[PDB]
Amino acid sequence: NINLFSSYQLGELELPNRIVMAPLTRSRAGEGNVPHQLNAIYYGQRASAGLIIAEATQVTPQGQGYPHTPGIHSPEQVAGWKLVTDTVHQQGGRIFLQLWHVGRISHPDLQPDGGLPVAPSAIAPKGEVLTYEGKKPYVTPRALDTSEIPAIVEQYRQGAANALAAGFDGVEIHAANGYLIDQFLRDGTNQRTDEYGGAIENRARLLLEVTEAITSVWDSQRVGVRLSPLTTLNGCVDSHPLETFGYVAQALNRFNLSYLHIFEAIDADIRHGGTVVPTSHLRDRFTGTLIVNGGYTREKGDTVIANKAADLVAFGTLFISNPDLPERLEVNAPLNKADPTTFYGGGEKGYTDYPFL
Ligand SMILES: Cc1cc2nc3c(=O)[nH]c(=O)nc-3n(C[C@H](O)[C@H](O)[C@H](O)COP(=O)(O)O)c2cc1C
Ligand SMILES: [Cl-]
Repeated sequence: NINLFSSYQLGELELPNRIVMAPLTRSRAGEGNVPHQLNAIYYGQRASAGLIIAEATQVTPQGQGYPHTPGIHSPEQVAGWKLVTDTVHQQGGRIFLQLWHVGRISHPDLQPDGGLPVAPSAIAPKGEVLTYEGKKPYVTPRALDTSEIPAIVEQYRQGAANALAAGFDGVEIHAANGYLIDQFLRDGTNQRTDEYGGAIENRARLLLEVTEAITSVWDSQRVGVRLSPLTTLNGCVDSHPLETFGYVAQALNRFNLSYLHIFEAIDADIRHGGTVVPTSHLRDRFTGTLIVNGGYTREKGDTVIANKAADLVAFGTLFISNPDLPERLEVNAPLNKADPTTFYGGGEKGYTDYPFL
């Protein structure tokens, strides 16, 4: 008799429901990659979520991969995010910041001094990347030196401390979707021969060291980690995802985190001889709160919470188009249809103008 509307204790935070707004890049940052009042309105409109996870936000300038995503590395960015967290709190909500470093998923045109994007290994992604001059081929990223990995961890640590000064309730470490930490996790993108490559413990080392550093800034119950075991996004694949992600789920127990958040790839069942990483494997392996995500509905989300298969259910696409998604789900209202043409960039249209019930 728990469902999507049941309250939940997440550390010291009292969530009114089990509905989470998934992190959604909207590429609507202002000059200097600073959030602004329109962003504050957008998140304030969605404050009925049990928890909002804000869009991926680069922790350092080299961590940007797409034009006009917000950062959390400068004082102006902290002040713009404070507008957002002030508004969400005024509206009675709770919000965590998703901390990002895109690693190889970038272009020199977006990097300081026009440098190469950094990565575990020098493997160019396939296809094209958007720059300020339009789409261009990806370049081959530079493989970080072993001695540079502490600087990466320290960029995440500072990002987390800036998020604390911005007034967030917590942080989510983006270890999913083929970005930097995921690039280290997966053997398709990591062919290093130091203590950060090879065995799973080595490939997970960057994640674990970033997590340790961030739990020295935040109470650990305010730190979450997102994984996406069966995505193929951004050319980042593991050859043994059950072993890799099962190991990671158990290795994170040390830290007493807020949660583990799993994005279940939408094509996992069909773009496999079935799902090779059942979330139940990770649920067994991680001893804390589990957030699931990917194509959820009222019916699917109620099932997973009733069954104890997950504690929280995050919705991405439906929160783009339904600012009051919890109320709509609760009363079985119609749901507004999301318009992909306004997902990224632009202004209020397709962002703050989806109507309330
Ligand atoms: C426009 C858009 C932007 C996204 N940006 C992010 C992001 O910033 N961080 C992230 O971890 N996932 C991101 N995702 C993935 C979503 O959080 C979510 O996992 C995915 O859309 C599947 O959930 P859904 O079926 O409820 O939409 C994005 C998805 C969309 C559609
Ligand atoms: Cl602390």
